[PDB]
Parts: sequence; structure tokens; C-alpha cells
Amino acid sequence: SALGKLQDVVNQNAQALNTLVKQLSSNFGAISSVLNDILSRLDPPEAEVQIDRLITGRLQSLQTYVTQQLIRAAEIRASANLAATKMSECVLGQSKRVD
Amino acid sequence: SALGKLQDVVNQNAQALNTLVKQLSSNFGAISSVLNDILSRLDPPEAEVQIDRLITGRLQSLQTYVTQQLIRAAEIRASANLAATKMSECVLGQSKRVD
Amino acid sequence: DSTECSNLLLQYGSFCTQLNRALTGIAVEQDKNTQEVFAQVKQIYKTPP
Amino acid sequence: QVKLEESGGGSVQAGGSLRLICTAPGLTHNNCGLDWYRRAPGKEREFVSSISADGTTSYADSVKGRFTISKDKVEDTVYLQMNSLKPEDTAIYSCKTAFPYFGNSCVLDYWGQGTSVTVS
Amino acid sequence: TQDLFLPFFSNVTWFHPVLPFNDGVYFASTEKSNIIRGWIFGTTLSLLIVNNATNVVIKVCEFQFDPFLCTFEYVSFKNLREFVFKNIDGYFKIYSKHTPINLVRDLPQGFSALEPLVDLPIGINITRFQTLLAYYVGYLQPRTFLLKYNENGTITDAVDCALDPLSETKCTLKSFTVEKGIYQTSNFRVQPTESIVRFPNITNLCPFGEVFNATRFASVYAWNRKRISNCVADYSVLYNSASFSTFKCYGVSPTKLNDLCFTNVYADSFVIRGDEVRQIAPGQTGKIADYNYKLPDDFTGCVIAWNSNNLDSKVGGNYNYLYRLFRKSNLKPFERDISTEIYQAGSTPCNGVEGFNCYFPLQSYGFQPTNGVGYQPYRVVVLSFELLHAPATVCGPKKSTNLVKNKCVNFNFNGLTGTGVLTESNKKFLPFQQFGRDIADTTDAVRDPQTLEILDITPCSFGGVSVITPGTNTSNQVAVLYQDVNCTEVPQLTPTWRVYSTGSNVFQTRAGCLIGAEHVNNSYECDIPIGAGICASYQTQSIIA
Amino acid sequence: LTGTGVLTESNKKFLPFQQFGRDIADTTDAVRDPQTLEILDITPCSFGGV
Amino acid sequence: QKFNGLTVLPPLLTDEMIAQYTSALLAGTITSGWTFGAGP
Ligand SMILES: *[C@@H]1O[C@H](CO)[C@@H](O[C@@H]2O[C@H](CO)[C@@H](O[C@@H]3O[C@H](CO)[C@@H](O)[C@H](O)[C@@H]3O)[C@H](O)[C@H]2NC(C)=O)[C@H](O)[C@H]1NC(C)=O
Ligand SMILES: *[C@@H]1O[C@H](CO)[C@@H](O[C@@H]2O[C@H](CO)[C@@H](O)[C@H](O)[C@H]2NC(C)=O)[C@H](O)[C@H]1NC(C)=O
Ligand SMILES: *[C@@H]1O[C@H](CO)[C@@H](O)[C@H](O)[C@H]1NC(C)=O
Ligand SMILES: *[C@@H]1O[C@H](CO)[C@@H](O)[C@H](O)[C@H]1NC(C)=O
Ligand SMILES: *[C@@H]1O[C@H](CO)[C@@H](O)[C@H](O)[C@H]1NC(C)=O
Ligand SMILES: *[C@@H]1O[C@H](CO)[C@@H](O)[C@H](O)[C@H]1NC(C)=O
Ligand SMILES: *[C@@H]1O[C@H](CO)[C@@H](O)[C@H](O)[C@H]1NC(C)=O
Ligand SMILES: *[C@@H]1O[C@H](CO)[C@@H](O)[C@H](O)[C@H]1NC(C)=O
Ligand SMILES: *[C@@H]1O[C@H](CO)[C@@H](O)[C@H](O)[C@H]1NC(C)=O
Repeated sequence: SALGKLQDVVNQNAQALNTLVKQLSSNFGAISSVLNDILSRLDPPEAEVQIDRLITGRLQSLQTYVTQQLIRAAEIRASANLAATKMSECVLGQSKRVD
Repeated sequence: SALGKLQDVVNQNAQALNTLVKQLSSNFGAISSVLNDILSRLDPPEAEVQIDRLITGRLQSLQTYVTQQLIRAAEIRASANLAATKMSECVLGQSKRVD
Repeated sequence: DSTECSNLLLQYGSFCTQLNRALTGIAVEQDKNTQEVFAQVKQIYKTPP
Repeated sequence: QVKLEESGGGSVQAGGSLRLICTAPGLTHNNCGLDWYRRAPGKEREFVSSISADGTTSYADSVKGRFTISKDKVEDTVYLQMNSLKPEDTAIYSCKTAFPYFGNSCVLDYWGQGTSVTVS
Repeated sequence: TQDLFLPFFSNVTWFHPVLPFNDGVYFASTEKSNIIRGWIFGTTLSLLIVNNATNVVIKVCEFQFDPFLCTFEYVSFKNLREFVFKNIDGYFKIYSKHTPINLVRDLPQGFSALEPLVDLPIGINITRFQTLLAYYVGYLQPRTFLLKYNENGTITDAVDCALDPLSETKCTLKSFTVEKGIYQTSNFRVQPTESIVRFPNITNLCPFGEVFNATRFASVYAWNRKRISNCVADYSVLYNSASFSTFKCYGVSPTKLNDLCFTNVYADSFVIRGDEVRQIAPGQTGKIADYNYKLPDDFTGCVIAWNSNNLDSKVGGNYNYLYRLFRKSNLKPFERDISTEIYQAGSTPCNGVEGFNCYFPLQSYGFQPTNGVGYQPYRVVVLSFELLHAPATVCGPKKSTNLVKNKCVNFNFNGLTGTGVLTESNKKFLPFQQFGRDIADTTDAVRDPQTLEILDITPCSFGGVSVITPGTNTSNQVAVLYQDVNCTEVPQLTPTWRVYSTGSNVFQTRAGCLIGAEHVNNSYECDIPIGAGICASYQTQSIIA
Repeated sequence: LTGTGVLTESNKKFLPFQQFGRDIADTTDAVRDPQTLEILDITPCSFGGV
Repeated sequence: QKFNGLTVLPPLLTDEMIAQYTSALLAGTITSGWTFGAGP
């Protein structure tokens, strides 16, 4: 468990991707979760509403994923800045700041 | 007005939770804002329609609340890292950094 | 506490799990914050009488 | 105490045309289906035509092509256009409709009187 | 997966006899001399499966049956045979497996999956069966399982997902091993025990007979409206009668009217031509809809209309009934107007002179008793009522019950449906106030309709459940934490879960009720964080907090 | 079972009663031909950015 | 303190524990300068 910090990032990203993919298999309150079935077993004027429900659900799930990623990138950037500072001040010099 | 910052944190958390609770009494276009009445006033095929409107509305609010909290936590974490640094360098040592 | 509502909710996939996980992560971070700020000392010192 | 009627019959020559109007007043609220049946002398009644609330029309084998069943948007009035008539069309037609009892509004089935369609 | 399985560690009946077929069957049998033959399934004992010398005959017919030894005929200790039979959606499915054993008088402990063997598309209801010839019988229930597929696609292991806390933990973490820590698996809610209904003890029925079985209905331009209040409103009378031409309710289900409770109830009566009956509906247009009686677009009530040919016609046609037909403006909903001013058509004021450019704003009916039904008189009644959550003075037929305190129950005070725990109040209602309310606009106190006392309402207890475990690498023992409940209220496979419901190891912390851990007086470094300054660990072996 | 993609030959070995494979994300990736009784892999049709 | 699915978990370290940590840091600073942050 020495390198838990470097593995948490990998695990979180993989889990988010898996959830995003699985959300493709939910009908969001429509006839079915496969566009082909709605296309076949219905005529356009009524199939349009069923399609619209799926569009709304999928769009919302995508937006949630993107917002999560935007928030995570910020703390990764904070860690990167801290690492750059430690490189400048601990490696290329001798430091007086405690701990 | 001395302990302003702590008080503002407390206030911002108590609010935006009062708002979440108060959001629970809106119609979002249904005929009522109580589940036990839509069930006790209609046959299932249309009680479903009304209940679905309520579900969409209520599920919308929870995501907004979660996103707000998720953003505030980052601010608090930045402040806590600053506090830890000040504890290490001002208390357990003597500092040369101005101000 | 309805059950028709719950069955209707099941058709939205895994939103509730995501929300619970997010809130739990936030909650657990707040103990690490205090741990880092205050628990900086190995032992417990005492002033003389 | 009669909730239905049949009207629009008459006497027209072979190949002629006529218009039928079965008029019930509360059909819009009930949203039940409608059936036309016919009785010609020397036999028993047979199905003529049917219309559902969504307009899926069904016709008898003999009358299809010129007998068209239709429903007006308002006033709860239906039509059965007849053309291309033949002398054997002389018969007594009748309606059938459903009415409310204990809530739901299609339980009670009801045949009207009927009207004479006399083609020569 | 989530499907019908045989729950782990359960009684199988042990025959060594007609039996039921609830939802599925796990049949097993060990033998050496093939003393067992086959099966007979059906309802009134129907299909048959037998295996004489070599060939196996599977036939469905109707037969004659103490057995011993046509829509389809698919004709064609050392040993243990296992079979699973189930009947889904018109198909009958059979799974099976064979294995060699050397053991007596008992089932071996082992794991082995059951490949499918056949599907037969019969489509017959089955509720009973019987064997033909040591054999074991179980039953299948809906469960959730976690199955493990190896490299070659063979199921080698499984976890029952509701046996005990540890199994639930392994389910939430889709894994077969668990690291030391604390995991949050499920929620826990107390459940209502009874039901309570409290209505006032009035008995006078509402006067529907007067309104419906009336004498002389008013004309449409002046429609009589009667308020109804302070009476039991039984609708069975309107239900039984079958002489109605239209019975339609807009904001409510017409077959539930006996259960509700209404605040304000109005009954409107009049008589119309049949042809204009369609005009009684929200959003419609016409002379009736615009000049005589307008219904709002958010109407909430019922419309009941029927035919009155044999009561409202003169010999030459009754002429009493009248209606407005010339008005300078449309009618806003529920607006009456009975003015008698000649309608001006031209650009010269009438000054009370009818004739040129002047018409009387009214016109009468002729109800000839031999007209078409499109013209015969129709009697129409409109019930309109407001349906808030409120004292609800008008309530349907229902039987009151007693009062129960200090128990999570399911109450209904004059339509204030809800669930919770009722206690006695120290509040001071005022003689006009009917119930209380909190900051968040939540009902939290009521007044008894039949004794006029004040009851507080609190919600039934609930919380989360967490599982304390040292890693499965170390042990198979766990503890459970019920968050923010009182240890009294904690009450499930009895050999597994019920152990974590009682015992001498119940501890009450500031974070909840902790079950399965022993509370020492020492103090160590924190190992697993419970909360509020309490930690837990695994030492000498058991679990300490 | 309908889809689009590229069908190739494989070396996965089903069990004598199984019809198609699936992936950790529960998406189809292999199939057994009804007649020749072979195992085919399904790969998605190439796509990308420019 | 009324609920619809809302819970408030208690923090891991009570207030007395925080006060003990603070008094430890303060006593160390008073009696031994900056040395206790870098060794014995
Ligand atoms: C308006 O008045 C008529 C009067 O005929 C009411 O209809 C009749 O009401 C009586 C009273 O209950 C019914 O009698 C019952 O008949 C059933 C069999 O159907 C029997 O089992 C009961 O024991 C009882 O004798 C009667 O059936 C019913 N119908 C007829 C055609 O007479 C009508 O209910 C009144 N409307 C209102 C709104 O009060
Ligand atoms: C399906 O039918 C085809 C057509 O015969 C079978 O293909 C032949 O099978 C024989 C079996 O001995 C081989 O010798 C041939 O080489 C096959 N190919 C031909 C004739 O082109 C196939 O085996 C059948 N499969 C099933 C599952 O019934
Ligand atoms: C089966 O039930 C009997 C009581 O009829 C008893 O032995 C026990 O409850 C069960 N046996 C088990 C669980 O092994
Ligand atoms: C094969 O099935 C027939 C059908 O009843 C039966 O009479 C016969 O005994 C069977 N053959 C053997 C060898 O069991
Ligand atoms: C089977 O049961 C269903 C309902 O339980 C019933 O509708 C059906 O008629 C039954 N069929 C037979 C063959 O028993
Ligand atoms: C799968 O089958 C092959 C036989 O070709 C065998 O060598 C291998 O061990 C099997 N896989 C496992 C996990 O046993
Ligand atoms: C009927 O209700 C009234 C309402 O106050 C109540 O006073 C009375 O006791 C009730 N009747 C009986 C028999 O309790
Ligand atoms: C638990 O219940 C008992 C008895 O009702 C009571 O004495 C005790 O104070 C309760 N504990 C809490 C934390 O409410
Ligand atoms: C812990 O110490 C207290 C006070 O001495 C005592 O009341 C309690 O019984 C002790 N607990 C155990 C398990 O010995």
C-alpha cells in the first residue's frame, strides 16, 4: 500500500468511465433502450417522443461525467504545482522551510 | 465581526440545505406535490405520468445541491492546506518569509 | 416510502449511487483535513508544575 | 329512456347513394367503439362495419369500396357513406354502443332500433 | 445476477408422495441401482417423463393415475443426479448434472454448476408433481447471487447475497476478498405495525336524492347551485343506477369517490338539448360554452348527464326552458348573468324597443315528445369540489378505529394521511386551529376529530448500516453498526442475521448502536475509525471497541 | 442478434451450449456461427478524428 | 432536527482531543524551542 496515491487516480477514472458506459443500457422511461427497436416497432410520429426521452437521459449522463472530470482536473493541477515547487526548492537548492 | 470566516462557512452550509428541503414542496407541473395523494386520487396509468413529472423535478434539485457541495469542499481543502503549512512553519520554527 | 415511485426510479440507471458516493467522499475528506492540521506531534508534552 | 338512435336510411335505386348518421350525445366522454350490423329478410343479422376510437375502420366484404365509416371531430356524429348500391342492400341496419355503470364508461352494451336501407 | 435460486444453507426435505410446485424445484437423488425412474407434473393429478430400460419418453397428454413401475411426445452409494425444474413464460426448463460419490446417507459438501439440459414449449399451469420409481427436495425463491467465471467460462464459485453481513459486503464490493476497514452496505427503516382511521361521528347522508330525483330543473341561463356540507357522501346510489348517458370525472378517478374527503362541494343543475351536451367540457366553444355556462380550464369534478324525454315535454312541446343567445361578451368561468336588456345589433340604441337592429337576448326550447334524440331534453348535474389537504368537512363512508400511541403506525385524520409515531402534546392550540406545522412546512401535530386533543407526530426511525471487518485474510468475523438509532429499537436469515440482532455485546455510542464488539477499558492507537473518538480493532481473539 | 463490425476468427472456446461472449462492460464481442460452429470475434468499425 | 433522508455524521475527533493536541504543541514550544519539531 505504499503507492496508494498513484492508484486512486487510476481507479477513479476507470470507475467513472465504466459508469458512463453502463448508463447506455437504461431506457429512461421509454419503450426500450435500443434505438433500432423503437425504429422498427413504431411509426415516426410516435417513435419521435420515445427517441426524445432517450436523448434527454443520455445527454444528462454525459454532462454529469464532464463536470466530474472538470472538478478532478483542478486538484490534479494543484498537486502538479506543488510538485513543481518542491522540485525547484528541495532539489535545486537547500531549504529552510520546516517540514 | 471577529470570527467572520467560520460564521460564513456555517451559514452557507445551513442555507442551501434549507433550500434543498424547501424544494420538496413544488409541483413541477403535476397536480400536487404529495405522492400519497396522487396515488390516492387516480388510476395507475396516469398516476404514473404525474409521479414521473415529480421524479424529474426532484432529481434535478439533488444534483445541483451535490455539485455545489463538491465545489465548496475544494475551497475548504485549500484553506486547510494553508493552515497546515502555517502550523509547520510559524509554530514549529521561525520564518523568514515576509508577512 | 412509496413503491411505485421506487420502481419508476429504477429506470434511471445509477444516479443515486453516484450521488451517495460523492457525498461520502466529501464526508471522509473532512477528517483528513483535521488530522493534517492538528496531529503534527509524536508525543504529548506537559508544562512543569 | 333510449340512449341511442339510428337514422339516415331511405329508398334509393340500385347504384345509388345515401348517408347514415348514428348520433349518440355522450360518445365523446365515453370513448367507446361503434359497430354497424345489418339484418336482411330470410336470415340472421351480420356485421357491417366497425370504428374504434382511433379510427381503425373495418368493413364488410360486400360493402367495402363505397361504404365508408367515419367519425366527426365534434358533436358525437358518425357517418357511413353508401354508394354503388344494389337491390339486395334492402335491409334493416342497427348500431351498438357502450355506456357507463360503476365508474368506467363502456360496460353497458346497447343496440339502437335500426333504419331501413331499401335499394331498388 | 438476480433470479430464482435455492437459498444457501437451508432445509431440504428428505424422502426415503404428492408435493407442491410453488415456483421451482431442486430435486436431487443418490443411488446405485437406478431405482428411480421419472416424474409426473400437472395440476389435477399434465405431462410425464419416464425412463425405462434405455429410451426416455417425455409425453404430454391426459392420463389415468398410486403410480409405480396428446399435444407433444418427444420420445427417444455411487451416483448422484441433480436436477432443477422451472416453468417460465409457457416454457418448461430442465437443468441437470451428474457426479460420482462415495458417501452414505447424507448430501456431500461441494460446489458444481448445472448446465441446461432441455426446454420444452408446452404452456400448462403446473402446481403439483410426483416422483416415480433416497431423494432430496428443495425450493426456489427470488434472490441475488454473485457468480465467478474462470478463464474457460465455467462457474466455479458463488456468493449468496443476503445470507449474512459479510456476504452483503462482498456484494457491494464486487469482489471475493475484503480488506480491513468499515463499509456501508444498506439502509434500515422501522416498519408500520397497524393502521388508524379517525373521522367524525356524524351519520346524516348527503341529500343527493333531492338534487337528482328533483321536480323542476332550472333553465340554463339561471342555473341553480347548491352547496353540500356536513354529511356522509355515499356514492353507491349513483353507482347502482344504470340510466346515465355520461358520467365523467376530470381531476379524480370516478371509482375512488367513496374514499376521499372534500373541502368545498357544489352541485349545479340544469336541462339542455342533447346536441349541446358536448359543450359541457373545459376548453370547448359554442353558444352554451360562451354565453350560458363556462367551465374553467383547471376543472376538478364530475359531470353526470342523462335523458329526460318522459318528464320534460308538453303535448305541443314545452316552452318554459329558456337560454341566452345574444350577449355582448363571453362568459368567464362560473359566471351567471340574468340581465334582460334587448341586444342592440345596429348603431341606434334600442331604448327598450325590439325590432329593427334590436333582438331579445333570449330564446326558448320546443320539446316535442316525438323529436329525434338530438333534440330531446337532457338533465345535467355538475359536481365541483376543491380537494386540498385540510380539515375536509365532507368525508365519505368509512369506519373509525381506536387510537394507538408510541408506535410507528399509519394514520389518517380526515384525509391527513401519513405515517409516524403519535404522542401527547404540550402545545397550546387555539380553539379555531386544526393542526400544526414546522419551519419547513411539515405537518407535525394534529387534533383528534372525536376527542379534541393534540397529538405530536414524529417520523419512524431510520438510518444506515455499516460493517466492521478485519480483512478476510485474517478472519471471517464481523461487527455491525446501526447509525443514529437507539439500541432498544434494533430487532434476515435467523442463523446468520439474527445473531447480529441480540446478545451480550450491544454497545451504545454517540454514533449509533454497535453489535458484535466488546467494550474494553484500555486505550490504544486508532485502527478502524468508528466515530466520536471511538475506534475498533481485532485483538485477544475477537473484536474490541 | 444484430450489429455492425468486423468478423474475424478466434481461439476462445465456448462451452457446448453457449452462444456468444460478453465483456466487462456487458457488450457483445464474440459469437458462434449457427452452422459451421466456429467462434468469431467482433471488432468495431474504425473511427477517429482528423 | 427533522429528517427526510438527511443525516449528520459526527466528527472523528472530539473537541477535547483537539484541545489536547493544541496543549501539547504549546507546551513543547514553551519548554523546548524549535527542537521538538526536528528530533528529540
Ligand atoms: C331516484 O329514484 C329511483 C326510484 O326508482 C331510484 O332507483 C331505485 O332505487 C331503489 C332504492 O334502493 C332501488 O331498489 C333496490 O333494488 C335492488 C335491485 O336492483 C335491490 O337489491 C335493493 O334491495 C333495493 O330494493 C332500485 O333498484 C332503483 N332502481 C329502480 C329502477 O327502481 C334512484 O336510486 C333514485 N336516485 C337517487 C339519486 O336517489
Ligand atoms: C449444417 O448443414 C451443413 C450442410 O451439410 C453441414 O456442413 C457439412 O457438414 C458435413 C458433416 O460431415 C461436412 O462433412 C461438410 O464438410 C460440411 N460442409 C458442406 C457439406 O459444405 C453442417 O455440418 C451442418 N451443421 C449443423 C450444426 O447441423
Ligand atoms: C429445518 O427445520 C427444522 C424444524 O422443522 C429444524 O431442524 C431447523 O429449523 C431447520 N434445519 C436447518 C436450518 O438445518
Ligand atoms: C421404448 O419406449 C416404448 C414406448 O412405450 C417402450 O414400450 C419400450 O419398452 C422402450 N424400450 C426400452 C428398451 O425401454
Ligand atoms: C393458468 O392460470 C391462469 C391464471 O392463474 C389462468 O388465466 C389460465 O386460464 C390457467 N390455465 C390453465 C391451463 O390452467
Ligand atoms: C481451459 O481448458 C484448457 C484445455 O484446452 C486447459 O488447459 C486449461 O487449464 C483450462 N482453463 C483453466 C482455468 O483450467
Ligand atoms: C361523537 O363526537 C363528538 C365530537 O366531539 C364527541 O364529543 C362524542 O363523544 C362522540 N360520541 C361518542 C359516543 O363518543
Ligand atoms: C435510548 O432509549 C432509552 C429508553 O427509552 C433512553 O433512556 C436513552 O436516553 C435513549 N438514548 C438516546 C441516545 O436517545
Ligand atoms: C471500566 O471501568 C469502569 C470504571 O472503573 C467500570 O464501571 C466498568 O465496569 C469497566 N469495564 C469493564 C469491562 O471492566
